[PDB]
Amino acid sequence: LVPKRVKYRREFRGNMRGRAKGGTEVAFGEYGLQAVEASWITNRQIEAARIAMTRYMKRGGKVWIKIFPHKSYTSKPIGVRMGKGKGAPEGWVSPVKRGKIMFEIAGVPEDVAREALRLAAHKLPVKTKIVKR
Amino acid sequence: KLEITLKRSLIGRPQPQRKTVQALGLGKTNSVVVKEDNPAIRGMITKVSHLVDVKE
Amino acid sequence: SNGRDSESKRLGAKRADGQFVTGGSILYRQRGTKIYPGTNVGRGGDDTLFAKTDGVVRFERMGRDKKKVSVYP
RNA sequence: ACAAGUAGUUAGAGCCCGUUAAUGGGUGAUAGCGUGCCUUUUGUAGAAUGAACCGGCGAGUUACGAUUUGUUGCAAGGUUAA
RNA sequence: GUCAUGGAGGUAGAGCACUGUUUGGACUAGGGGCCCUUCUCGGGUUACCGAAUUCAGAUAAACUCCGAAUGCCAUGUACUUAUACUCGGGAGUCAGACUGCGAGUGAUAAGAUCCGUAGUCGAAAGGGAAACAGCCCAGACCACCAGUUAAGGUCCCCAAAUA
RNA sequence: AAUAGCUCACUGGUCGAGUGACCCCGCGCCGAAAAUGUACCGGGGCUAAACAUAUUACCGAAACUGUGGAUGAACC
RNA sequence: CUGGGGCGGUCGCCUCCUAAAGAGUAACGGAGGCGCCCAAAGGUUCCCUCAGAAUGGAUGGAAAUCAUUCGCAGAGUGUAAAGGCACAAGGGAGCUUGACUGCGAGACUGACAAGUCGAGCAGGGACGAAAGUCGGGCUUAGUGAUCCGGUGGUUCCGCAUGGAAGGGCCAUCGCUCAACGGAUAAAAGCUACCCCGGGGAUAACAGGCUUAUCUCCCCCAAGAGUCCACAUCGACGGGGAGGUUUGGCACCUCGAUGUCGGCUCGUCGCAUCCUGGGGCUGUAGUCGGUCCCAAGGGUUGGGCUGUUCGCCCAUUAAAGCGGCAC
RNA sequence: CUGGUAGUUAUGGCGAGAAGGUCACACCCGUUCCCAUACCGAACACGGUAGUUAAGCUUCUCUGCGCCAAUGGUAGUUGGGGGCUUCCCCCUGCGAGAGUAGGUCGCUGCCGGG
Ligand SMILES: [K+]
Ligand SMILES: [Mg+2]
Ligand SMILES: [Mg+2]
Ligand SMILES: [Mg+2]
Ligand SMILES: [Mg+2]
Ligand SMILES: [Mg+2]
Ligand SMILES: [Mg+2]
Ligand SMILES: [Mg+2]
Ligand SMILES: [Mg+2]
Ligand SMILES: [Mg+2]
Ligand SMILES: [Mg+2]
Ligand SMILES: [Mg+2]
Ligand SMILES: [Mg+2]
Ligand SMILES: [Mg+2]
Ligand SMILES: [Mg+2]
Ligand SMILES: [Mg+2]
Ligand SMILES: [Mg+2]
Ligand SMILES: [Mg+2]
Ligand SMILES: [Mg+2]
Ligand SMILES: [Mg+2]
Ligand SMILES: [Mg+2]
Ligand SMILES: [Mg+2]
Ligand SMILES: [Mg+2]
Ligand SMILES: [Mg+2]
Ligand SMILES: [Mg+2]
Ligand SMILES: [Mg+2]
Ligand SMILES: [Mg+2]
Ligand SMILES: [Mg+2]
Ligand SMILES: [Mg+2]
Ligand SMILES: [Mg+2]
Ligand SMILES: [Mg+2]
Ligand SMILES: [Mg+2]
Ligand SMILES: [Mg+2]
Ligand SMILES: [Mg+2]
Ligand SMILES: [Mg+2]
Ligand SMILES: [Mg+2]
Repeated sequence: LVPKRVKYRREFRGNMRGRAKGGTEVAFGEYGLQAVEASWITNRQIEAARIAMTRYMKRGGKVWIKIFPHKSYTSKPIGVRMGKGKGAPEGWVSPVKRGKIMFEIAGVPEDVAREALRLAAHKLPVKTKIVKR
Repeated sequence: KLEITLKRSLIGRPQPQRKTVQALGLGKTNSVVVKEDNPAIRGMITKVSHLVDVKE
Repeated sequence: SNGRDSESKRLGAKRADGQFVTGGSILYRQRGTKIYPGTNVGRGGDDTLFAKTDGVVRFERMGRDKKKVSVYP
């Protein structure tokens, strides 16, 4: 998951204060994985969690990724002093605020959904809760 | 008519609070001032309620 | 490759609503008409709004989305 | 001569004295508190600087101009220089 | 300084009306796969792409249909308070520090760096935090073998509850 | 080896009161290894002398007050 | 200037974000522009409305021009961006030169130098029937002082007098002075042969903070392991501890904290190399593996490399890994 | 009653439906004259009033679109305090945006004709 293009190549880290303004109620699937505390979810973590959910379902039922990594983040290499302008873009993150349903799934029984989502949750740097519609 | 007593120090407090306490006519800690109960005075007291104590 | 920026142009209101101003007092500095000339007010060549006569400054609404500054003696 | 000490200070027995005689002097068991001085620093007990100790010597002055304050004399005048 | 009244201003939040980023349907265009009486001119399929289109749902320092709290500028015939301005004589300062809050840079590291804003230190002794410039409490004119309180405390070191 | 054999589920009997799931909150547990010496409460030590909620006494500063003294400014 | 210095980059001006809803506000923070252009792209009068899409039409094609309907701007605005603009500031046409001379109450902005806006007055005009508008351009960049020269003008001065020379005043022109408040009219390097004044304001060593990186330990479990996730391993991801690495920072020390390796002497940690005890095992046995407990003692002679390290020879129960100013 | 002309953040607008007409208003007929078209009497201008409410215009109904919009709650937040500090919580005041109940097919002034 990467933005096809971006207005600006570099961008503020921002902050993660408050409950997510939207996407706090499961809207597509039966079951959803709700963030309980805030964190940056990198695209590498979203892919890890997606494959983990999907493999366990065996091409059965649907998986909605409700978060997208819109925000680039930069880094400085090792052995580079501070200054000389902002570092090069490294990757892509989605700042997930608390209460944000990150994944949703439908078309499998509760037990498989609940199992799929715990496998997904173990790849994410955030405390999760499984919630249903 | 209110009796206002400065019960906390102004050391460590922002200018606005010090300036309000001054305009109320309070000096040293435990200074006391008697004022006619107005909306204007009541408004000053609200700004520094954490610094003073108010009687009747 | 960045590092540049112009001097700030100290735009915005220079006299308050309800304030007596002399003729020629700049009321508002602006690019374009954020605010429009009212009665006894003129728009300078750089959109500066100024009092044509002495009087009291009044910022009014002039129709839903627009705004104007007048000077009433 | 069972003690952990920037050396004093506050509290204080005991012992010895007796003054410019006054809620005095010497010493100080024991108890509390306590990180020299200077320089330079955001910050120095500083493991930054300087001084072994004592004594002497050792750093905003004078001239001529400018300006301002104060004082005094005279005042639409005041004042002489060589 | 506060109250009242007026006003400028687009931040927080929020929102998707615009601009960008984006998920899943549905919907037709088409082109490309797929078979093809065909000159791939035209059909029949597609889920391989697709640019619109709507429905639902997200997202923003350099988006805004919206929009606070504060702060700011004024006014008053309001209540408090005691400075303000002008002109002269004399300066010093132009290495700042940390803490809280709001930002950037950094890795949402630094006792980092750079602004904003408040405080303390600097130039502030006292009490607390074992010790501890920058934290908490609080400002030392001098004396007293008087009293009350702050933070912090009250079994012993160690003042106060074995409340 | 396949069979045989032992066992459960699932029932009557005895016995004579409770027993079995799930969710939420408080406080705890593991996860927890560094170099001179205990050494991640200052110490002693504490099962409260810890924590929570509520209460009230006291201690506690060069704060404020008392008493005496010195001193700057302003106004009578 | 500079998160030491050098190298690279930058140096003045304009727009935005950073900027915390007045103004202002830093960084070798994030993005772009400028060093002009225009005789109309200026003034004024009058008149007007754009983009795009649908539909139908010869050359004509997705897209030229024409017609209709729907179209608040999805166009345009010389030129970045922001703020504006459909009573248009956008588009036509007619006449024009106000892209005027003298000024200017009063404001804004500013340390100063400068910069910005300005009603209104007079002269004489342009357009307009008049009202009126017009001292350039929708607004905000497009610039550079003084000194010295050049040209033009002048009821100014003219060193006894008349002139003149020369100066003054008004107008205007000549340097990338761009390091853009411009040291001069005129300016590059090496120093390990160096020297003085200073600085822990500032680097190299060691310490400190930090822990991205590093080492170690874990979570999840897709896989591997003859079947078999978890004997032994473990991708994609996730969470810690440590403070031995590579780094970041510049807080102590520049009136000296004076050095890598080796030698001598050790001491400490345990994340254990050997020896001791145990659990599991893909533990038949032997020989092993792995984890738990365990720091008492032990833990090598050589060759090559300055070498830490490494490679090799030959041993050993073993040839542990770290800390202590490496 | 209708023509003109103002004011008022669209509660005023748009869209849909209906009715009305020498009392104006309008379209409508003409290009001789003034005056027009970067071509066109379409427009602009001028002269007519045979014809008609079809359209604009005026009045009436409608909530489909827009627009306006409480209360309550929430977000945020000044000040004051706490934490387990990517942040979070408590007290006091202020208090959105969204959403909702609901409101709206305008209101108001002058002048002429009726
Ligand atoms: K997780
Ligand atoms: Mg405080
Ligand atoms: Mg700036
Ligand atoms: Mg101009
Ligand atoms: Mg002893
Ligand atoms: Mg003894
Ligand atoms: Mg020493
Ligand atoms: Mg010495
Ligand atoms: Mg003098
Ligand atoms: Mg926001
Ligand atoms: Mg914003
Ligand atoms: Mg610092
Ligand atoms: Mg600060
Ligand atoms: Mg100093
Ligand atoms: Mg102190
Ligand atoms: Mg102490
Ligand atoms: Mg000190
Ligand atoms: Mg007491
Ligand atoms: Mg006691
Ligand atoms: Mg005192
Ligand atoms: Mg450098
Ligand atoms: Mg550095
Ligand atoms: Mg601002
Ligand atoms: Mg002559
Ligand atoms: Mg310069
Ligand atoms: Mg040589
Ligand atoms: Mg030297
Ligand atoms: Mg230093
Ligand atoms: Mg420096
Ligand atoms: Mg170092
Ligand atoms: Mg050291
Ligand atoms: Mg620094
Ligand atoms: Mg020395
Ligand atoms: Mg062990
Ligand atoms: Mg060797
Ligand atoms: Mg060494």
